Amino acid sequence: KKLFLVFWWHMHQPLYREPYTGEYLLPWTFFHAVKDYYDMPAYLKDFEIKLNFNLTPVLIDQIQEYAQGKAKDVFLEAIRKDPDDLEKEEVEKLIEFTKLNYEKPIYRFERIRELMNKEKLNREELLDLQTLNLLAWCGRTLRKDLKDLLNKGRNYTQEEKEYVLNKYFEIIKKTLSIYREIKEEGKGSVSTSPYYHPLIPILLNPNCVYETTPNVKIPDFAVSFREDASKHVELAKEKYFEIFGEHPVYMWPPLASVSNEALELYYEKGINMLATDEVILKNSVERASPYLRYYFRELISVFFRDKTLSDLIGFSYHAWNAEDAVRDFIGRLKKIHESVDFQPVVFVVLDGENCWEYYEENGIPFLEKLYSTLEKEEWIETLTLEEAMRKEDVKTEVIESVKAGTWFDGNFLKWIGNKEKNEYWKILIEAKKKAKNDYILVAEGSDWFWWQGEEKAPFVEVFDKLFRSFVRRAQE
Ligand SMILES: OC[C@H]1O[C@H](O[C@H]2[C@H](O)[C@@H](O)[C@@H](O[C@H]3[C@H](O)[C@@H](O)[C@@H](O[C@H]4[C@H](O)[C@@H](O)[C@@H](O[C@H]5[C@H](O)[C@@H](O)[C@@H](O)O[C@@H]5CO)O[C@@H]4CO)O[C@@H]3CO)O[C@@H]2CO)[C@H](O)[C@@H](O)[C@@H]1O
Ligand SMILES: OC[C@H]1O[C@H](O[C@H]2[C@H](O)[C@@H](O)[C@@H](O[C@H]3[C@H](O)[C@@H](O)[C@@H](O[C@H]4[C@H](O)[C@@H](O)[C@@H](O)O[C@@H]4CO)O[C@@H]3CO)O[C@@H]2CO)[C@H](O)[C@@H](O)[C@@H]1O
Repeated sequence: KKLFLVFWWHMHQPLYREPYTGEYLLPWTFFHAVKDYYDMPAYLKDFEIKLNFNLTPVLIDQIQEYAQGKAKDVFLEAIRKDPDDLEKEEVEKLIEFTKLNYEKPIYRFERIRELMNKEKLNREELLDLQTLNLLAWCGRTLRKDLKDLLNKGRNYTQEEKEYVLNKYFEIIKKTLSIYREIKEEGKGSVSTSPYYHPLIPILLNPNCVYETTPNVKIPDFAVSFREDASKHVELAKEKYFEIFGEHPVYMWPPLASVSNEALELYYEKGINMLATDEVILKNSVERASPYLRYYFRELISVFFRDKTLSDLIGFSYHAWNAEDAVRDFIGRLKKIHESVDFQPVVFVVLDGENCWEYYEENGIPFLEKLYSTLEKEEWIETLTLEEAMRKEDVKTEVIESVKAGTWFDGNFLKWIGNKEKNEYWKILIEAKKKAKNDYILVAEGSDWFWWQGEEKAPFVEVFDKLFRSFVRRAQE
């Protein structure tokens, strides 16, 4: 009797490229590419297990632009310059960026502490601030090559900074290739999502928000978004075909978000399998075991992630000693294995790039130990998505209806239903009536609604500028 374990690491960034200037207004695609997007699948070169990945098409577009030397990244321009040439505004943004990240373990450099305690920075100090901000985001692969620079800790030169930037762009240039390689080698499946990561259930039927939050107030959706929902899926299929030369048969629904109409759309577009969240299972089905392969209306296969295991990796284990977090994780899998009489399928699904910066050494001790341990367990078999879809010796059940929601409490309240978030939907509704191009699709991405109407925070006003610029461009 085996336990089947399926990791599905989801990778996404919203479009940071302002449409009128072409400038990338935040550097997060660059920093996660150098730190996570190459290195997460690259673990498969060193560990003989299966790991799966989701890449959103909008993320792929941006990785391609950086790899081509085309991305004008305003924050990275401030890192690259000699400090004698830094604008006052650029020094302020470098300091604000450092303060935003200062408590994360990847920023654990004594020199950063000294610099943030200084009243004014000279050129030598600013070079250290620029270079240490770069080095903080070093991925696993380059942490071996750049160990001497990482350990130097201070007194960085412009030449060393440029050397680091050159190595980082080499990683970016190899990033889409490593996803293709591990797919071609059978070491993992690669999925995609509807193109700009929207909330498909809302686009298809905004009234589905009342299924979990009947008392919510939403704007007047006086225009149809149903064709846009189809377009996000169709354009993603085309991007997937451009990258991999096949059409996809599985997709990750953004924010695990499903509804009856969304599941029907995925099936109509040729998707045979997806996963979603355990809370939606509990809201929809009586006997909510997350360890079965479900068939929605006997048409599309659906797995529900184990929320507890997914949340331990995402939120708990960054603060544990790596060996003890791995022992806890394996121990919980053993309890699942002993609790059921069939072979359970355990989906662990979460963002693949956002939790590691809170772990010691960017999660490398934890993941190396976790993967090395899984390599050895006879009663655990890690699976690709294709293998999970086809596995015959697993338990199955039919589901006839789901309650629409997301992986945030099984409802939509982080994206709609308060005054500020509703204002974004009102804007989008009005612009859709006059839309002329696919920037209306960019503006449908979930990220804009997520950041809106929350407690003020550094750089989050950039998301508002991007959203509104895409809305404006969509009508021209
Ligand atoms: O205490 C306040 C607040 O602090 C922290 O929030 C701040 C972060 O610490 C800080 O890092 C910064 O967050 C950045 C983030 O680092 C950056 O990478 C970018 O985030 C991207 C994700 O990287 C990307 O994967 C994608 O995330 C999606 C994800 O794909 C999807 O599955 C799902 O989980 O929703 C996510 C959000 O849509 O996109 C986002 C960008 O949309 O940008 C972030 C904002 O600049 O700034 C944070 C706030 O200032 C804590 O993390 C937070 O819990 C605390 O409340
Ligand atoms: O408090 C600041 C914290 O920042 C870090 O939290 C990160 C996680 O590490 C990332 O993994 C990601 O979290 C995602 C998460 O991956 C995804 O599962 C989803 O989380 C759901 C959650 O499963 C569900 O139980 C419920 O609580 O709703 C959540 C929200 O929809 O979405 C998360 C948010 O994008 O990002 C968060 C914040 O970026 C760090 O781990 C924290 O400990 C740190 O203190």
